[PDB]
Amino acid sequence: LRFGEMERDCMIAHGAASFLKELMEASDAFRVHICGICGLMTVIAKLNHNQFECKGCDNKIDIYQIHIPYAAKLLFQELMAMNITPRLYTDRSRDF
Amino acid sequence: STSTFQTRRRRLKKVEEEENAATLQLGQEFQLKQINHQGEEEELIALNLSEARLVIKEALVERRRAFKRSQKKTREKELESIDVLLEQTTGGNNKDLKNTMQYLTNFSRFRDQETVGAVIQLLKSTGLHPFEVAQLGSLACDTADEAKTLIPSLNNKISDDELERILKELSNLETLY
Amino acid sequence: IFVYQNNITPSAMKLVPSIPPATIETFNEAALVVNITHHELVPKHIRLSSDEKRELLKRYRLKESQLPRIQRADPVALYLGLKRGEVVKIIRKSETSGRYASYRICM
Amino acid sequence: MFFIKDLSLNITLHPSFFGPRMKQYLKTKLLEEVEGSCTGKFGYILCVLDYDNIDIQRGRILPTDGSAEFNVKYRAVVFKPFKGEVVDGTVVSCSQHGFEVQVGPMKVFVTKHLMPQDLTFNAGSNPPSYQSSEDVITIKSRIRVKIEGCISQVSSIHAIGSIKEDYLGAI
Amino acid sequence: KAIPKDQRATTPYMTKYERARILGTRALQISMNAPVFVDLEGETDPLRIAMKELAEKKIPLVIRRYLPDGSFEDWSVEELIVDL
Repeated sequence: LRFGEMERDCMIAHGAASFLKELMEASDAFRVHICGICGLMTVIAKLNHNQFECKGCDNKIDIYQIHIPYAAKLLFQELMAMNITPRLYTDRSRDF
Repeated sequence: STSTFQTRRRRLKKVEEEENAATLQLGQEFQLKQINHQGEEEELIALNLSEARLVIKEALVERRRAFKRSQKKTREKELESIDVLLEQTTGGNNKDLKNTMQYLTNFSRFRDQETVGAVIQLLKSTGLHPFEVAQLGSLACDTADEAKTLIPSLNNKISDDELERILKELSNLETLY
Repeated sequence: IFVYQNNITPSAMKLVPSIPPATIETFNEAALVVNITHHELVPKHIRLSSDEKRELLKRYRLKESQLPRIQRADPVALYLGLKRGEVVKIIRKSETSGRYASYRICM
Repeated sequence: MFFIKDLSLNITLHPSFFGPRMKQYLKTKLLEEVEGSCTGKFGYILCVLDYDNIDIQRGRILPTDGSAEFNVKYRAVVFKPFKGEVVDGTVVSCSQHGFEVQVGPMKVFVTKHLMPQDLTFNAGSNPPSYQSSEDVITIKSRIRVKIEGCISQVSSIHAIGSIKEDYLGAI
Repeated sequence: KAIPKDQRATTPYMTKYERARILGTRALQISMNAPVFVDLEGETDPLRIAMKELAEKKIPLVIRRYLPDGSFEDWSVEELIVDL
């Protein structure tokens, strides 16, 4: 089925970042992990022994889970490969 | 890792990483013009031993305190008095800190946050760079040579005479034992 | 602050941004006959110290760009003379809760 | 030489601990994955200062699981030696190839041949040592070394230093 | 980034979306032969057992609350108050 412009425009509205990248429940939808430090997909989630890590920004404690449209994940990964960093943060610090 | 106050826009070609030496050229992460969290500029932070001993102590202590605000619901003498402060507010696997407190407390040269205070109020009139205004504070020195040699970054930034008065007033303030 | 009558010469105006820091502004008589800030609608604004600002962000964990903006030419922005970056606190009345605090950064 | 650098870290918190005293847990985990760490770019993270006013900011919730991520902005006392730095410490080990002095949390080693000449090495000593005309260096003896070169490794930092210059030797 | 269990700032109460999802999620597991931490007063419908585990606050889960900037806060079904 289709998840086009309009259905995207709503997910952006909803502010449902991850689901977009993954509009969602009926198309993409994907569950990725992040570092609460460096907002990337780096994280090495072993959903079993709960181990989580993220060497580099080195973590194990501060880690999130977000739902985003796979396409979006890919949007990001593709960006990173072009050396650009898309940071995913779960809290607003800039106010307003 | 533990990120560091400035995002140096790395454009693919990461090559130039200079030498580390007493030419006062320290890793990019230690220029004298670094950035504070508030978003301001601030001189580097040069700690001379026995000044560090106090700052580490200071927190390790005010830690024990706020570590109980929530539980309601003479040389050798300091070796014991600290091991405790640790076995209380330390990771207990910070064998590094243990070893840093010994060293930091054995080779220290001041016991009064008042004595160390003058040390600072003194050298900080030089215009000298922080790494010097540190090596000077934690290194014994009788002659300008023992100094201007074990701290070559000085060589021309100060007359032998002056650097010598300061050295005089150092061993004068140098708390006893 | 300079007050022109019918207008200024386009040869003239291009001489204000030539002596920094110092700043200058230009106002036509006809636009200052009535204080726009006295109008039933326009609520009162307030300049925020480069301190009060660096705080507004830290308390809402906001990035500068995620903040509601006001025009560099916006009438009230001129009445107070904002500068690209200066934030304003807009305090108005509300039928949902007497007073509502809002902010407008500049662009 | 010891420093007080302004750092920051990222901790991913499982929803589980989204308790009443979360702030508490964070800080605590800050201190587990920091105090005693080691990098070539920061040196030795020895102690987190001002435990109290640690800035947590608002953390964002990731997007597949509920784990949230906060950028913990702190400040601590670091220490990373350099080539050409003069520091003195306590000797620890001493063998045919030299002795290793311990400057703080780190361990600087001195090559037999990086020392002077008139100083030989006595193996038949107990404890092991290095003898001279008038100087005697062994286990507990205090020395002052000049760090000639540094080498970062895993969770530590070693380095070679000399005592062949002037105003260098025991104290 | 994470946030200490102190300095916590969210709502002490469980959001409908949360509770809604907890029960669901929990059902799902219970329905999958996961272990049940309450005595079944004879119940046999997962979402119904889930409603039970949730009233004796015996559900081993944690709701991670991401914030707009990425940081999160972690609360336990235990803590969170359930008005609704």
